[PDB]
Amino acid sequence: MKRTFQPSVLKRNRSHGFRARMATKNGRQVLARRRAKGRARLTVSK
Amino acid sequence: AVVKCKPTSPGRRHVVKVVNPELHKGKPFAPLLEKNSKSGGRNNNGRITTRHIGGGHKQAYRIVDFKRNKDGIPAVVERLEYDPNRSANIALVLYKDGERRYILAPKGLKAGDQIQSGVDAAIKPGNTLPMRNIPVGSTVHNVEMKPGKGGQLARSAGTYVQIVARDGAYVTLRLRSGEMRKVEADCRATLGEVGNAEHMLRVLGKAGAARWRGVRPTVRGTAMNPVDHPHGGGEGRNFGKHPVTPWGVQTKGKKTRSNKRTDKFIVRRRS
RNA sequence: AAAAUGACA
RNA sequence: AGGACCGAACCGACUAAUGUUGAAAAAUUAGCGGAUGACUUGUGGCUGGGGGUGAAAGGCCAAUCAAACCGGGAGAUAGCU
RNA sequence: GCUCGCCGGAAGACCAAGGGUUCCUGUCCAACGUUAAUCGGGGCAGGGUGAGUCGACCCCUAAGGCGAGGCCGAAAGGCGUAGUCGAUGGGAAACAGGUUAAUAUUCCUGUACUUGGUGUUACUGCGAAGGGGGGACGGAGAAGGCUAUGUUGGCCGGGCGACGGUUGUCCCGGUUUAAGCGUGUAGGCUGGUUUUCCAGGCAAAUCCGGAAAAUCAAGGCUGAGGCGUGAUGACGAGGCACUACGGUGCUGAAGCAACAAAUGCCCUGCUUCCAGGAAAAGCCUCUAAGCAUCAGGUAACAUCAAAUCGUACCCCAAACCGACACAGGUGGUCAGGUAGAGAAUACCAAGGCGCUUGAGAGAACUCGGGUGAAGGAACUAGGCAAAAUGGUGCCGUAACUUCGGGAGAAGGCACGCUGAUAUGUAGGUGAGGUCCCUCGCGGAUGGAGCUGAAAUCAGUCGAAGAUACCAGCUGGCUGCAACUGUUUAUUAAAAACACAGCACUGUGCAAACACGAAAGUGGACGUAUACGGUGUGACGCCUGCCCGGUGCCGGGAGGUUAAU
RNA sequence: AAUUCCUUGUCGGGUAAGUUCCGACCUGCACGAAUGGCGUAAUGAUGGCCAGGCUGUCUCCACCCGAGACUCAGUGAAAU
RNA sequence: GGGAGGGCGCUUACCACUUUGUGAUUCAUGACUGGGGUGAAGUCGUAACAAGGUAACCGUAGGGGAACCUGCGGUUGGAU
RNA sequence: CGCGGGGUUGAGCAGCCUGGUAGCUCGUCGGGCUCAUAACCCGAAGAUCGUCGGUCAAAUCCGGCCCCCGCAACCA
Ligand SMILES: [Mg+2]
Ligand SMILES: [Mg+2]
Ligand SMILES: [Mg+2]
Ligand SMILES: [Mg+2]
Ligand SMILES: [Mg+2]
Ligand SMILES: [Mg+2]
Ligand SMILES: [Mg+2]
Ligand SMILES: [Mg+2]
Ligand SMILES: [Mg+2]
Ligand SMILES: [Mg+2]
Ligand SMILES: [Mg+2]
Ligand SMILES: [Mg+2]
Ligand SMILES: [Mg+2]
Ligand SMILES: [Mg+2]
Ligand SMILES: [Mg+2]
Ligand SMILES: [Mg+2]
Ligand SMILES: [Mg+2]
Ligand SMILES: [Mg+2]
Ligand SMILES: [Mg+2]
Ligand SMILES: [Mg+2]
Ligand SMILES: [Mg+2]
Ligand SMILES: [Mg+2]
Ligand SMILES: [Mg+2]
Ligand SMILES: [Mg+2]
Ligand SMILES: [Mg+2]
Ligand SMILES: [Mg+2]
Ligand SMILES: [Mg+2]
Ligand SMILES: [Mg+2]
Ligand SMILES: [Mg+2]
Ligand SMILES: [Mg+2]
Ligand SMILES: [Mg+2]
Ligand SMILES: [Mg+2]
Ligand SMILES: [Mg+2]
Ligand SMILES: [Mg+2]
Ligand SMILES: [Mg+2]
Ligand SMILES: [Mg+2]
Ligand SMILES: [Mg+2]
Ligand SMILES: [Mg+2]
Ligand SMILES: [Mg+2]
Ligand SMILES: [Mg+2]
Repeated sequence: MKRTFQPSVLKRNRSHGFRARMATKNGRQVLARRRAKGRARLTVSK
Repeated sequence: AVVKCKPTSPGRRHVVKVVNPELHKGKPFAPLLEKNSKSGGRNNNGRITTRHIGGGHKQAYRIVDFKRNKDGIPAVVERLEYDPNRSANIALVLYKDGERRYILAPKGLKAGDQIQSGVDAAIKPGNTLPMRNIPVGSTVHNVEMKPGKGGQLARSAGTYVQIVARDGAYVTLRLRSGEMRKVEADCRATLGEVGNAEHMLRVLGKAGAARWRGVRPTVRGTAMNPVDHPHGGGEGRNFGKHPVTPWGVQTKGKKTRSNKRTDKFIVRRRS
């Protein structure tokens, strides 16, 4: 059975990557919420 | 030539092909080809605006010369060719000076005929000259609307336009649709009538024949659910509604023209 | 203008 | 030549049995339909919620769809338990 | 360690995606392992990934994203030009053998190859954001020539049989060699060379393009495979001693021919068809401005540089996606023997495994299977399930029909082995000679050897010769749907949806329609033989009457009627 | 009749017996002409009925080979 | 001593009864149904024979309770 | 067995609509044209409003009785 999560590093960084957040104002308020919360690793970027 | 295929398979019974031996069966002239990318009916927003488009066969657009802005310079037809972008076959034209181009092929043009454009050209099929010089009552095609535009009337396969009257600086044209327009007399019009007249007499025969032309299936309204289409609903084929487009506008009779800017050039509406 | 029909012996 | 025939890979899911605190949050076994096409598959893109897409079932949109998920209005309101 | 059993188009070997030390040694069994464990993909400590040629990086682009100015928009912001990014595509080069516990086209041995800088020499007009060529492209099909590879014969080395024979038409093993360089074949493409002229390729042009004249019947391009060289080299069965008893150390014979043969190569070829089958750069060439000393261009010689990142390990699974060491899911490449049409199926080689609880007994009952007396659907909602047919060749085959079908209709007959025809035929392949040769990888003649169907006659064994796996049940009447297809992932695969066909209706191009407060885009780089909406659903014979109602269209007199 | 309530309408065929099936009648509660009428060769994991072959589906169960169930040693759940 | 040859028997080939599977042709029979014929003062009309009161007829198509009507082309075997 | 429309000279259909007023067509009867029948012309009769009951008065208002014609009898 084909499951929902089929990994792909390239597809992950183009969508939820750091430069994907910074490119849009909504995606820039996303980072500010994480920084205010104090999260260890900001977006996804291993 | 119309050829009806022998029924050797359930799905080839009703196939009627149109075959033309004169068409060149090699490859199109390379320096007159471009890249033609399909869309599937999507626009900037990525949403479908026109339905039933997608799939088919890859095609390559050929730069056809519609303006015909080469006065004098007699030219010879080299070969007839099949154009996937249009409904009428094209013709490769080699001008005397050595330049090659493409034109639409009138029904009376062979491989080796001679054409020439300009205001001094002879009155023969394939010549282009303004309707100021074209004699009244003639049958023409590739009619221009504005001087130098390129041509927008009678460009499909087998159509023609009749020059009815010449009122001063204007010319009245009877079109295929039945309308009678008025155009400026200074517009060009390639003389003759477009070829490939047997284009009607061709039945695709099977679903795949339509599918490999970029025509997706269409679904009737009465099968739809009431959310998806105004017809919708029903316990076993109930209609009880006035026929309408999916967006509520009434079809089957309702006129939908409103221009108020080109009405000055309409003499008698289609009927 | 309308003007149909009449067993056999 | 064939949206031609029989039949493997490949795709799909018509019948029966088992399994129903399963080996498996839809599978195994024995049979079954297509198998040069309107086929099938790898990689990368586009379409965003009263919206997308739909060979049209109200189907699919991350095990969730007659209106997704997350946070906020919000300790919404409950003549009812 | 010796037996046994399983897979063998996989349960073998190599990658990509993905994972991140799981790889290799030493050590430990508290926890993890559905049991114990001395073992592990577990804990601990140490070791291991070596590149001018493999990839990444890099040059160029597709879908597409971002987008200086710009257009539009209450604010955020939307679209888009110049450009710049974006592989799943195009662009230079390395192969054998050896070596580690773990790496190797990376280390060593041998032999090569590509693009740049600088220098010397010899000639020389070089010169671009621009022009031209080329890169550069579909589906089916058909043979022809080869190779991978296999079988057999020859040669070499070894053996003389645990029990009847086995010095022979006897048994076992080996018989390998690359990249590169040279020759250029089977084949496939185009006629070539010279002179003159010009409305084209925005400028220019010696290049493409176009028009003539003369000349010669030839040239040029592409091209698998084969043959030399690399290679008096490496490899090689085995023989020789220590055995750290794991292997290491030493030497090394033959190393050919015939036949069969691909889905692989010539093939980006040829034939044919309609649904008419990417872009740019590298590369070749042409000139502009500019320089005619230069600078730069071509050829040979010498030297230098080729940086940085990945390189272990699993990759159809115990290491990836499924909460698990889960009967599930995952793209590409390789394809041995026998029987077989075959990648099906049966047994095997290389290679890998026996699936992480076992030992007993042989009750009911459940699951998976084998056989059955007589009857043969009597069971039941229903022949559900089981049973049955099943291959090649030949004879033969109805009603109906759109003349294609129905049809594998139905129903039958032959099928092993031996010998002869023929000490193996028909056919295929083709060696010695033999002649000619534009003299070469040449053209006939030539039939040694190798290979090998199919059919008849006679005989023979069995109860049974398509013997095992594999492998149609068949007819008759009828409704719906013309047909091939699609649908409720996860209780409905159908009579439902679609479909080619028909009709109504709108749409004259800045088209109707649709997405958007707008700019703008799809429609379409299409133009009424076109496009959108609606209903019906092949084909045949057809489609009657009603405009009173509700809608649509046309009319413009008269009544009623808004803002101002 | 995919439409017919009365209805298992009536007649005929097939069966020893046929509410289903095929043919006909017309008394169409409440068929009908592109929300198409009537036919139709081929096709169908489509609905209904019939016949040949075949058999554990059945009269009516009997025997046998494996995996569990049962005993021993180890580890060791769940609903309520 | 036996030999040659024959016979009994076994086997092969040809073939008649017989059993299958498909058709072809012909004779009876069949719910219902098309047309034809005869028959009694039946019902509806009056198509034709006179210019039969719209001249008749021929081929074809459409329509209608029935004779028939109309369209299209053709004939005189039509009266004044 | 709940709710409805209707019963009118021989047949079909109005008049019940806010209570006094019974009409149309066909048909029947007697005369008339014709040899005669149809067709046509001229004239007449024909019902007390299904029945049984309840305001000056009832086909009309009301109730029961009789008949016919319709609709609905549903969710499990
Ligand atoms: Mg539906
Ligand atoms: Mg609606
Ligand atoms: Mg209905
Ligand atoms: Mg097929
Ligand atoms: Mg098949
Ligand atoms: Mg879901
Ligand atoms: Mg809502
Ligand atoms: Mg509130
Ligand atoms: Mg609350
Ligand atoms: Mg085996
Ligand atoms: Mg670890
Ligand atoms: Mg343990
Ligand atoms: Mg470890
Ligand atoms: Mg943009
Ligand atoms: Mg800007
Ligand atoms: Mg780039
Ligand atoms: Mg790539
Ligand atoms: Mg390794
Ligand atoms: Mg490795
Ligand atoms: Mg799970
Ligand atoms: Mg396990
Ligand atoms: Mg697994
Ligand atoms: Mg197999
Ligand atoms: Mg047992
Ligand atoms: Mg059995
Ligand atoms: Mg036995
Ligand atoms: Mg039995
Ligand atoms: Mg028996
Ligand atoms: Mg019974
Ligand atoms: Mg029974
Ligand atoms: Mg079976
Ligand atoms: Mg179907
Ligand atoms: Mg199908
Ligand atoms: Mg299903
Ligand atoms: Mg339909
Ligand atoms: Mg109609
Ligand atoms: Mg239909
Ligand atoms: Mg508990
Ligand atoms: Mg008469
Ligand atoms: Mg007459």
